[PDB]
Amino acid sequence: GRDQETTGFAWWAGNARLINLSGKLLGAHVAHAGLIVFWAGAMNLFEVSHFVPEKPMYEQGLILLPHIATLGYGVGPGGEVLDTFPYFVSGVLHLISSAVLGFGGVYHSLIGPETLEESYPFFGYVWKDKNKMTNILGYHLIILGCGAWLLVLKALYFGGVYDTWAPGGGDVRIISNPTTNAAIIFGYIVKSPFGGDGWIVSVDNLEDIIGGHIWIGTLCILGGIWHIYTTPWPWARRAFVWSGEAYLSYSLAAVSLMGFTACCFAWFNNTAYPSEFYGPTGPEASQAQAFTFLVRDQRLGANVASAQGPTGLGKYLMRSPTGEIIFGGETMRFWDFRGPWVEPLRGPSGLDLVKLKNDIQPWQERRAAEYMTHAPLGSLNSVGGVATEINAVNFVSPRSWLATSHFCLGFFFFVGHLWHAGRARAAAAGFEKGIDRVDEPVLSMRPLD
Amino acid sequence: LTYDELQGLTYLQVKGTGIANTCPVVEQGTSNVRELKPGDYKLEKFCMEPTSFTVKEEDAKGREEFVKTKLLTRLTYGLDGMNGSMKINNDGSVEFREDEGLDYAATTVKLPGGEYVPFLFTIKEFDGKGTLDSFSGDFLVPSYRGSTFLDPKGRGGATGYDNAIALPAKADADEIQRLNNKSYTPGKGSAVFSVAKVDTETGEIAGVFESIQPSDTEMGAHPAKDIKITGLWYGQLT
Amino acid sequence: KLPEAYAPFSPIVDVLPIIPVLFILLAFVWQASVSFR
Amino acid sequence: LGHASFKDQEGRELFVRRMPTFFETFPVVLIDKDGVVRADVPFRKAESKYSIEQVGVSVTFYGGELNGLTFTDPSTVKKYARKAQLGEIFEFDRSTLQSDGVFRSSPRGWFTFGHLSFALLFFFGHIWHGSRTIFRDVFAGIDED
Amino acid sequence: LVDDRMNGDGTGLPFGVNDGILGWVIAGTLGTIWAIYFVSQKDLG
Amino acid sequence: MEALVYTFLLIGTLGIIFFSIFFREPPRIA
Amino acid sequence: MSLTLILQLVALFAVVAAGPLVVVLLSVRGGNL
Amino acid sequence: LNGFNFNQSVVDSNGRVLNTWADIINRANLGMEVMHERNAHNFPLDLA
Amino acid sequence: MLTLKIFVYTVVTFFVGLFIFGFLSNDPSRNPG
Amino acid sequence: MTSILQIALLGLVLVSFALVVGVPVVFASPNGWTENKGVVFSGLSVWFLLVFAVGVFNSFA
Amino acid sequence: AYDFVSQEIRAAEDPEFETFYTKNILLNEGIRAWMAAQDQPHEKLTLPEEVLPRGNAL
Amino acid sequence: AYGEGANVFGRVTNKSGFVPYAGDSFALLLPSKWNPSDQKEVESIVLRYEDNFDAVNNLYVVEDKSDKSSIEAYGTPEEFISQFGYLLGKQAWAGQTVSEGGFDANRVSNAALLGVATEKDKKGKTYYKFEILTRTADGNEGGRHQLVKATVSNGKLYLLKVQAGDKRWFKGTDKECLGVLDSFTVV
Ligand code: CLA
Ligand code: CLA
Ligand code: CLA
Ligand code: CLA
Ligand SMILES: CC1=C(/C=C/C(C)=C/C=C/C(C)=C/C=C/C=C(C)/C=C/C=C(C)/C=C/C2=C(C)CCCC2(C)C)C(C)(C)CCC1
Ligand SMILES: CC1=C(/C=C/C(C)=C/C=C/C(C)=C/C=C/C=C(C)/C=C/C=C(C)/C=C/C2=C(C)CCCC2(C)C)C(C)(C)CCC1
Ligand SMILES: CC1=C(/C=C/C(C)=C/C=C/C(C)=C/C=C/C=C(C)/C=C/C=C(C)/C=C/C2=C(C)CCCC2(C)C)C(C)(C)CCC1
Ligand SMILES: [Cl-]
Ligand SMILES: [Cl-]
Ligand code: NA
Repeated sequence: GRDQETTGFAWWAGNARLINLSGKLLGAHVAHAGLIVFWAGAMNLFEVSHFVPEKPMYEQGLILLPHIATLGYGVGPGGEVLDTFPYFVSGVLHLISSAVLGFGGVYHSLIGPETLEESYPFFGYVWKDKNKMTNILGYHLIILGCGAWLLVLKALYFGGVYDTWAPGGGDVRIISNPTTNAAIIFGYIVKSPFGGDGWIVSVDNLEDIIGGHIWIGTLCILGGIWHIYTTPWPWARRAFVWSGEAYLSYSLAAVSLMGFTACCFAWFNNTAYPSEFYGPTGPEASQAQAFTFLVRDQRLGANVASAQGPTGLGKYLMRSPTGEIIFGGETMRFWDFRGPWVEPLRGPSGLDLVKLKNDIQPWQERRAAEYMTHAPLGSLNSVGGVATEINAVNFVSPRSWLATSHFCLGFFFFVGHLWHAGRARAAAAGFEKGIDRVDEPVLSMRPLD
Repeated sequence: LTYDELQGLTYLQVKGTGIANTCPVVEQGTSNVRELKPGDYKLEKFCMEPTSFTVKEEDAKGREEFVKTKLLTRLTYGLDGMNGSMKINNDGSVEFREDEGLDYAATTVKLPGGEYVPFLFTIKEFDGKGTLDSFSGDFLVPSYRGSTFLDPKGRGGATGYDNAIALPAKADADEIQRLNNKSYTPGKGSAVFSVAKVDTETGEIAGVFESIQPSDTEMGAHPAKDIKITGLWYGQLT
Repeated sequence: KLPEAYAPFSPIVDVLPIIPVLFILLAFVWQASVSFR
Repeated sequence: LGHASFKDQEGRELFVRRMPTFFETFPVVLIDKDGVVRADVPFRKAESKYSIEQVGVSVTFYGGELNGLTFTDPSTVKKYARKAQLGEIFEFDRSTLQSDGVFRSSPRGWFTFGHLSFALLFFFGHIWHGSRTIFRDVFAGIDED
Repeated sequence: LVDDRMNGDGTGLPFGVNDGILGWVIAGTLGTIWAIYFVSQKDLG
Repeated sequence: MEALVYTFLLIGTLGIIFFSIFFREPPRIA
Repeated sequence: MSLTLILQLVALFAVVAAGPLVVVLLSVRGGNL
Repeated sequence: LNGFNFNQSVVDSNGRVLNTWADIINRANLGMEVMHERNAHNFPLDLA
Repeated sequence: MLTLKIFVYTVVTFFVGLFIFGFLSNDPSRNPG
Repeated sequence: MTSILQIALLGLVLVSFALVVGVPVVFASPNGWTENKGVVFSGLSVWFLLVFAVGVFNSFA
Repeated sequence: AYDFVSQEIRAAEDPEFETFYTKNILLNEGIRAWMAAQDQPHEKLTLPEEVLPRGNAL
Repeated sequence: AYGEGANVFGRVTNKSGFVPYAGDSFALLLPSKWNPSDQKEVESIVLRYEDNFDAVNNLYVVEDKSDKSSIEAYGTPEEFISQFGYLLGKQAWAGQTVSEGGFDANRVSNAALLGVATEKDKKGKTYYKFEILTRTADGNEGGRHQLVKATVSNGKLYLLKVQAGDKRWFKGTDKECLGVLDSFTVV
């Protein structure tokens, strides 16, 4: 290992001693990758061992199995689990690959060359050789593009993926004719992030998702080649700090943004996160409650269209600020929700009064009731319901877990952008250790600020 | 946008554009309204869309005049989906009736000088009569606030306090109107409809309407103000 | 659940997921072994 | 005004639960002699169970201004039960001083509050001026250790 | 309809550019500041 | 009239902040 | 008491002791830590 | 995600619920809940 | 309302462009060190 | 072949225990790696053989 | 410092004047009513469910 | 006892969730989490228990003398349940209202009879069983489910009524209410 006397970094910053040790840095990164794959495999095995296909996935607190099921792999129409074996196969494969990666990390961390510059020039970066850093970026960018095209191939020629918008309760569909139109695909990124627009979180079709991943894979491969064969422009040299900690800070900012995006994706989106596996969203549960009570009071005579609430605004139906007919009550805040079980009841001007009277099918009612009883509300100790409950139900929605956890991770990695980026700037300038004490900048400035 | 043009569009092509609040407009009919075939029709798809709101105000000289206002509640003032009956007579006599549908909309205009005037724009149970050129009638105007509505201090009919509990020494006749006088008595309004165009083959009609109804009485706290609402209406016969 | 062949090995699978949080504790143990050199 | 005695249509004497000192507002409940709630002024007039009208409560005043006067209309009975939850019922002239209608505190309450706050502040005074006394040599400054 | 509105809320408009004049002024302002920077600083790429 | 008093108090506080920022006594070094 | 519980405890003890055991073996052996 | 919910977590031999300070906190929470928005709720569960 | 929108768009674009092109104009060399 | 698969899986678990507890020891030991290349190679080879045997036994039954 | 008497009087006279202070007063009222029965057992408050203040559909 | 000792490594007594209760002439099972209640809205109530969490969930047994020889002497079960219209509370509000949805003019509460039937017993005893849903203008807890079980024996009518909020009913109070209704047995 190392010591503080020869490095200047204490034990609580010991990995910082690896900044200029290329081989051991590679070993550490490979070991952490092996850790990631090991958690993937072990947690997948844990979930399948604790899984009963009779109950819905979101009832049993599973996060990885919904991810595998969204890709097909043993789900029938309506999100019914047919074979749990593919989940087991995925767990075993990720686990064994993790064993291999862990051995590799151990080797490259203990016995492998400490610095790769001399013996292995192909792997000998210098943290300031801009061409070499761009080459590494290009290699890993090509790998990412290949992964995106792998997803596209899975959806195209390998059984498709689980479309929750398919007629009926949703089913595994083979996506043909992906949305490869530039305007449609790039209109999401420039779309507003507010209500009704939702930025890229509001992607609703599988065709749009597959076309977008097509564009991203192609662009990532092309950009990998470009960043391989080119050196940053002279204006790029002046704009950025060129050090390992600087690159780390840039990546930290990027992945903090991605973590926030994933949190919002899990909370709001129900296309890439079908409610059959992840359970209803917040808006979905609220709309489901309103719909269930509407159909209950409509079955008991009454006329929900003319039913006036206590505020004089409409007990079951009202008009969105734009004019679209929407469910009344507080759920008017979620009027822009769209779900597989409510779209058939929507006409050109929103919810249709005629369809809401006779076109409702029993499966829609059952799904709405189930979503209402499993709203994404829970406690820290996994007690379902609002904060004022009887501590009888054991349920917290997987969407809530994903949203909370990855939001915390996104915030902490933004703090990482701040910390590691400021330190990169200071170290490049030379202030990393403190004021000069012989030539303070402030003492060279005119008084009174 | 006629009925077919509106119906062809999908929800995603309409959400966010304000088209929903607009009522459909007949486009290929004939202005000669006397050509409609007499008979009894089940009037459905009945919709009403205001074009202006004016509030009656009486000045110092007693000249009760209607003042234009500014709308506050956005595009939530269109009645649609209503069903009813209509009897076209040979001479043009009309027996208009409205039964169901989204026949009420709570709105709030603002009067110059900064007055918030809420009201239920409604045509509930409008039993009209008159000629085919113009038929008038009365309609029910329910209380703007339901009985279970709670005032900012918890007072209200049915569920409520019937007392200003914030003053444990003041519940006397000086506050009779505010306490326990939550009068939810329904009022009446007057409306006049004129048929502008009729499509006989489609069987649809459209025209202009003018209605006068009281404002929100705030559960009997203050007197109602007269609201005049002009607009255009559409409907389908049988 | 697991396929019937792997049913007896259920305890091992139930124990596996906590190893990643054991690795960081192992790093702290290793640092303590060298007197936090 | 006198003493208000509340009696149901059965003839069972009912007592109004008095407001505890902690409660700014207290719901009106009329209780049987055996501590069984027999009437109240419900917050939810829909499907009420112990309503004044439902139970038929009448209030008879003995002594005071209203002596031998019995009121049976539910509005007056509700008003007098609400007044009686505060204790004995009195007539108040509020026009003279323009009384707002919220209880003030008696002079003993104000005395206790003022002298308790002064007691706390003077405990801090003991602490401060006594610390200055004991540490007079060092309260002009300290010569390091 | 009793008044006039932008009627753009809840739409997938890029940058909120419902009319081309907004996009043109955005491009003009960004391009003008870029021209100042380019004729003062050195951008090549 | 209460609104006038509240506005005056807020304006006074903001003016005091402005004077303490831009008309402060210079920090004398040594 | 349960056989599954017994095996769970055995596996837990083994995996917990794995790390400190290799640390101790490397310390007594003299390996570079 | 909410905090800990230990409501009715303590029960006696026969099953009667033994109240705790968490139960008194829950009573106060119920008091706040049924009054926070008097007229905005048309359905029993808030969920929003 | 359109005039207000275009005015605000111009203002926001102006300030954001100033930010972007000010942080590009050789900012890392603007330190005393 | 269920029993055969189970005993093979137990053998794989034991070999993984041995590798996990020995490979760090061999690597970090002074001169340990050079004198123990054959032992570690045999351990890794038998570990992979056990993995593939478990795979084929799972395929069969 | 429970109340601002001016605002309480105005709300009593004006059934449509509302501020966050009045909403807080309503919340306090709910807390008191729903916590009194079990928080202070010595009072023996057997309040029927119809006297407890409560909003709509909650 | 003082020297009884703890229950370390012991076994539970019962986890069924229901505890027996013996009345004057009836047997019942009450939920474990439900506490005995003191209030008697009707003077003829001889038993009452209430939920610990939500006091809307409760039940009470009323025993009152009846002139009818048997429960069948009241007539049809629907006629019998129409006889006891006061058990669903009383609308104290008396104001003209039409601004409430789903309710008739001047009404703020409505009871819907979901179903009636007749049950049997080990001795052939006949029980009138009723299920009602009461909704209000404020929609308190989305309505209330009322279960009624009535019988006449030895010149006395026994009537058990169980009330549960719809919000509670959806999330598992239905099991407790149905258990209470089933366990009601009279001589
Ligand atoms: C996953 C997180 C992680 C990773 C991958 C690394 C990786 C690394 N650290 Mg580090 N560290 C971490 C977390 C991590 N650290 C944390 C949280 C702290 C704070 C306590 C530190 C503090 C720290 C300090 C102070 C130092 C390092 C150093 C090092 C490097 C040298 C390792 C070495 O030779 O030590 C010795 C190796 C051993 C003693 C062998 C015992 C551990 C091995 C790996 C057994 C692993 C068990 C596993 C089950 C084996 C699987 C085998 C496989 C076939 C299945 C190395 C690349 C050193 C350095 O800077 O490099 C020059 C250094 O001085 N770290
Ligand atoms: C994550 C992968 C990745 C990374 C880390 C980089 C990194 C880099 N690229 Mg590269 N690039 C990539 C992918 C990547 N690129 C891909 C996939 C392509 C193919 C399209 C390219 C094509 C490309 C070209 C042509 C060039 C670079 C250049 C550069 C260097 C300058 C960066 C810069 O201009 O500052 C920051 C960039 C900007 C300030 C401009 C922003 C432009 C985007 C499109 C704005 C879009 C905004 C839109 C509304 C979305 C907002 C949502 C958002 C908040 C998430 C830099 C080191 C330059 C270079 O140095 O040449 C080698 C250069 O000329 N790249
Ligand atoms: C304690 C650490 C931790 C843990 C346990 C998790 C766990 C998880 N994260 Mg998370 N994350 C973390 C830290 C963590 N994260 C941090 C620190 C950040 C930065 C702030 C993020 C940012 C992040 C994002 C942005 C996302 C997640 C997501 C996820 C979930 C899916 C994981 C996944 O699939 O990744 C990705 C998997 C890969 C990169 C490998 C995929 C390789 C290929 C493409 C797979 C294709 C398979 C193919 C189709 C099958 C073959 C087909 C063939 C036959 C044709 C998962 C439960 C995702 C999520 O569910 O959102 C909530 C999500 O998108 N995380
Ligand atoms: C891929 C991300 C990444 C990477 C590669 C690095 C890499 C590095 N960091 Mg950095 N950092 C990151 C993210 C990252 N960091 C984030 C997100 C933050 C914000 C929290 C920080 C904040 C940070 C600080 C303050 C410092 C570093 C430092 C360092 C250097 C030495 C680190 C070390 O070994 O300390 C040793 C590792 C430990 C002592 C282990 C820490 C134990 C943690 C706190 C346990 C928490 C786990 C907890 C259960 C998870 C809950 C999270 C949330 C869900 C609640 C090193 C090069 C040091 C430096 O300045 O560089 C020279 C330093 O002082 N980092
Ligand atoms: C460098 C270093 C570090 C780190 C390390 C690491 C992290 C490594 C990796 C590691 C790893 C991560 C490894 C892996 C492992 C795994 C394995 C080896 C596996 C195995 C498997 C088996 C044996 C089998 C199993 C089975 C099957 C498959 C079926 C089902 C059932 C069961 C599960 C039983 C630390 C921190 C210490 C610090 C110091 C330095
Ligand atoms: C896949 C998919 C899709 C698509 C997507 C896309 C299309 C993406 C792309 C995206 C993008 C396109 C992104 C980009 C981004 C960019 C950025 C984020 C930038 C930033 C910038 C920076 C960071 C800079 C800064 C600075 C300045 C400004 C100044 C000076 C200094 C510096 C240079 C540093 C969709 C939707 C269909 C959905 C489904 C899936
Ligand atoms: C038992 C069983 C089975 C089987 C299993 C197996 C047999 C698996 C395999 C596994 C494996 C066997 C995996 C693999 C792994 C490996 C890894 C994961 C590594 C990779 C590599 C890397 C990561 C790196 C690379 C490189 C170098 C070295 C040089 C330079 C360049 C680069 C960086 C590229 C089945 C299916 C029946 C299911 C059930 C159970
Ligand atoms: Cl509020
Ligand atoms: Cl609601
Ligand atoms: Na409420």
